Amino acid sequence: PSASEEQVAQDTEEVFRSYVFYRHQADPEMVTLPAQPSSTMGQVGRQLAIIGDDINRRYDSEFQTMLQHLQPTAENAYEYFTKIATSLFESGINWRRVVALLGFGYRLALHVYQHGLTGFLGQVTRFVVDFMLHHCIARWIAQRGGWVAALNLGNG
Repeated sequence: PSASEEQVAQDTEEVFRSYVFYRHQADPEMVTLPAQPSSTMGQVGRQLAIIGDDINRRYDSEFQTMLQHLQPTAENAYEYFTKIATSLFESGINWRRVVALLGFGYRLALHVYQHGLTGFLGQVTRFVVDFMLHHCIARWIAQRGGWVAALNLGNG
């Protein structure tokens, strides 16, 4: 329902913040220990970092190259995020692309901090939370069992 969709969207901050910490293992805001690491959503983000490292290296390389060609700053990051994220889902939603979105967010926050020296992980967290809510992705996850479904995506 609308409620379960909203619930997934409310859980995304914790998932993404855990995902980033485990994916990152120089950018200090990614080294900060995650809040509530052993919470269910913390564990979801941990698992998404594993499966992304296993199966999403092609997307990772793509986003690294895109951001090298772009050279986003805090001032234009939102415009690039929106167009790239939107294009990622134009042919539909699947778990591969949900993981890819998180990875794009990680790379965007990393690039912006490393070049402009202003914190940006919190801003990208909001970009990702809002994007999933506004582009039927939280709804799609809710229809498949909520974020806990990401504890059983296929990694061993």
